[PDB]
Amino acid sequence: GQKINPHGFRLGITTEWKSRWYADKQYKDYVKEDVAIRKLLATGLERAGIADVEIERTRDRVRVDIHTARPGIVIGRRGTEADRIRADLEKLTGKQVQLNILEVKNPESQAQLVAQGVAEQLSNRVAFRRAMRKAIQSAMRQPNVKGIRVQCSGRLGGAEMSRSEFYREGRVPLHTLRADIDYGLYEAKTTFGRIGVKVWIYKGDIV
Amino acid sequence: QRWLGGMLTNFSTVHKRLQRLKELEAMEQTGGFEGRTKKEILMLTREKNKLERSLGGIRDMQKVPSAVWVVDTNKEHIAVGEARKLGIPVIAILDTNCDPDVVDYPIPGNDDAIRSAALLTKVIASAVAEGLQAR
RNA sequence: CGGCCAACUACGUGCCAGCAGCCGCGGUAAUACGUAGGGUCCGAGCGUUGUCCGGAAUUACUGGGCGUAAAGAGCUCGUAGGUGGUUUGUCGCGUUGUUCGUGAAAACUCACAGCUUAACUGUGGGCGUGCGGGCGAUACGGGCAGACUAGAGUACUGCAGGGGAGACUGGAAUUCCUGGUGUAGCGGUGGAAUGCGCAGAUAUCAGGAGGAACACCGGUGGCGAAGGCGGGUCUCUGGGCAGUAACUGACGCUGAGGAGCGAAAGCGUGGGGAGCGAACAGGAUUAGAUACCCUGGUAGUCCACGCCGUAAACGGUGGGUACUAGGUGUGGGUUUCCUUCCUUGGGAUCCGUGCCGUAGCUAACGCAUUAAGUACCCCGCCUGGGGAGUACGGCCGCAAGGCUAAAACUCAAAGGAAUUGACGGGGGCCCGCACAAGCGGCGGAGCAUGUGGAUUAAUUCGAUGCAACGCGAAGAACCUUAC
RNA sequence: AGCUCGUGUCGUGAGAUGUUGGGUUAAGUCCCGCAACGAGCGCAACCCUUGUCUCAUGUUGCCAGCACGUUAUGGUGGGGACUCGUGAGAGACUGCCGGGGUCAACUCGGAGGAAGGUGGGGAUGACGUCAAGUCAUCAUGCCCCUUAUGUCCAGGGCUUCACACAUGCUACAAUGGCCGGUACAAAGGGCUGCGAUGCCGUGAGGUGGAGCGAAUCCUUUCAAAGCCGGUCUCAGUUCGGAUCGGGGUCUGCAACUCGACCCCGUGAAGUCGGAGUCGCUAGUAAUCGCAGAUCAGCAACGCUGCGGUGAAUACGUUCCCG
Repeated sequence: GQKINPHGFRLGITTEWKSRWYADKQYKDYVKEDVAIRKLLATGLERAGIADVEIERTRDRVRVDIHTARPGIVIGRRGTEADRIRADLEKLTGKQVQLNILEVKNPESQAQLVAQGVAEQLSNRVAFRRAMRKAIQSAMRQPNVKGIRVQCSGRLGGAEMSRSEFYREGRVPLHTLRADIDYGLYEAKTTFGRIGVKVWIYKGDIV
Repeated sequence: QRWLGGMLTNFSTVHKRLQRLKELEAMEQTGGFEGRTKKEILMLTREKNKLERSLGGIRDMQKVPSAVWVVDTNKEHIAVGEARKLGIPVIAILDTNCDPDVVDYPIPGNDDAIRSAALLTKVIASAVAEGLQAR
């Protein structure tokens, strides 16, 4: 175990909590319903890139905000997708649950989306070098990106021997607290097993 | 001061040094000596001094030197070798211990004397000055 | 149908059954096994085996090598042979041109023709690389008859030297013997013990006997073909170098076989024997010491005369010759100029012996005017690694043994140089409760807990140096719980 | 404190150089040189806590100056003064001085200061190594089971014991045991939980329920070592508590296997521990108590924290280890 999770390193300094509420007696069941919501949204939607899911609660009403790179896919033009998600979130005993669907401004500057794309390419047929090079170039093309590192490991290329490979470009100062490191991990489903892709993206520092 | 090994061959890399020197001159002009830590600004000033001291006549290198004038080729063998690799003609004053096979336009004479080398530099400077006159 | 080398998937099997020219594939997901689809290459054929050539420059005439990869005889002398400076005339042997005869046919090759084409057949040339006869040329090689002095040798004048053989001889030291003084230890080691001494040792002094080796000079300095050679003197003797160039006039080089010399050890006969010292004895160390260390100690080491004939006999580099930048030490000798001419004054030159460095060469390391560069002449040797420098036969030897020198079988390598790591009972410089300085513990007792082992129907499973063992277990009566 | 990359250069090539040399540092930290010039991950800093001060701040927290108090005290009206709690900020930067230093890094000493030279302690663990561990948190390729290797239940087992190893606790006593009196903490927890006063037991505890989602109430107002007094007099003892007999309490459906605790009795080994070996450099070791998580209860002497009292020693890198 080498490196701690970058989000947890800067949780109180740079990054922010993804769940915002206060509970004293009802902390445990709040946590249970939050994880249920998260797993439901993870399983239901896979096509549009789900970069982040926030949950806010206040007594009866529950506010869940999600960021996706393809908002049109997850939303029903007549509300059909909205109807389905609303109903099955009511079924999660959430009382009144309301949704704010959002869109990320720069999908290529978001680590989770980058890892999702790399893993999706890896799954079907693509050689891993191609995927890493393409992701690195696309991210560095963005204005705020100051450094990106992509690393994936496993039975790469269907080999019998597991391997770890990584390429870096620019600056990725993992030990610096003020530097904001966007971290994204997502597992690629291949016929020979499971391939894990980790992405670190560095875009300046916040003081 | 000192020939950085590979000015001519590694031109693209060493041009970045001139770019950085200009950036740091701009930073001096804007006055950013207090916005960061004292150690960082001190190290930055030291870097400024080192870069300007090691690169005195290098701030005008646009493309490449069309010719090289050198004193005591034995001492600066790296510069002559770089010119020979690039094919740039080299004009040198060769002393009795030098190799005439490496220079194209030798000028036999002493280089250990300040006065003789000074006189030769006068001659070459007059040549280049009049040539810049007749552009 | 993995790559060489055109052409891939599925099922079955699992270190089996099997495949395979080599590398190598079979360990429940094989493009290498077996079978089916698909494909590729050929096609009345397609594969396998056997044999020859090619690839193989891997016997190298074309067309290879020998410092370290296999390969320079240990070194010389010299026989047969090979090879040979400048120049004149001649011969026409080699060499070369031309011509005539011959080189059967068939075959091969070129053209044409006939089978319906082709294979096949025929016709006409070429080829038949050669040999014999005539005629022409004389540059080169050779022969013959001369000439020359640059190679080679002689003469004369100097020079340096541990070159060799013999005889005689000197001093220091070790040992022993004798006689004084003189006491209780000496000797030896990492530490000791065997050992010597108390019957007078070790120490010190005087005297005597004997053998061997020659401190300083004394070095990367000299001599010798190599092995090798330094105490002094005398006798006999070999080679080298320089100068003059008086003499001879190619008399040169190499050298198969052959002959001679050839460290140390060893062998024979006869002497000698101080020190050292295989073997052999004890002591010690060690788990064991047929060793390293200690105390003794025989052959041998020494001399005379003979054998042996090997060495990391190495510069791991055969001999001769010519040419190809320099710089700087040092040994021997001749000479011009600074000139005191005292002075490595300096230069030039010939002969040695080192270091550094170009060009060039080499796989690299390196070599580099003392070549491992550029060339010519002659000799020795190499042809993957083991088996094996061995067996058999032979020759030599008193013997030990030496020289010459295989095969069966077996492997798919064995090798050279250099690079990056790792390591060292290699070196240097540093660090850390690493040691040292301290304080408190564990290992002993009782109990708690975990583990091994054993036991049981079951004692669920996982964790085994640091980095498993009050760990997963932050809570096993039922539940947990998987037994 | 190291691991690399781009370009350049050297080499037929594997590769080399940078990253080596001198100095310096905790550090590939920095400086000077240098066929190298730069860059990246590491180092350091940015974060938390702690040590000083300033401003803001007064409740459930303080109470110095004023009043009411009845012993029972900030208890009560009142008050920012002093603590404290929590927001913002200042403050250590070789900043200054003197000396070594290449006038460079760096280093020694001094002043000021609460603090002096990365102040103390945390969090943060580069490329990789060890096919290290984990298919029993989870997920997962392939293989296997599928009237069972799934699944329900009762009972049992995971606690078995001739031994061996490992981590701990309690001791072997007078620097102590027992009895009486008495003084000082921090941190943390609490709703179907903490649970006080009172009453009943000798004691676990029983009854009862005040007040508390808590700077308020409860954990007692909080400790133990400590201090004072008395006794014991060097003994297998007034040390030591194992083992065993009898009697109870509580939790729980249920304490046989197999819970903790309380009372009476019992009173084992043990006299400071061989070879060997472990931790620790200062608020540290040693020692004393308190709290939390897991949890109906507990095998907790374990683990994670908190405070009390508080040492000795370092000449120096030859040896052992990395």
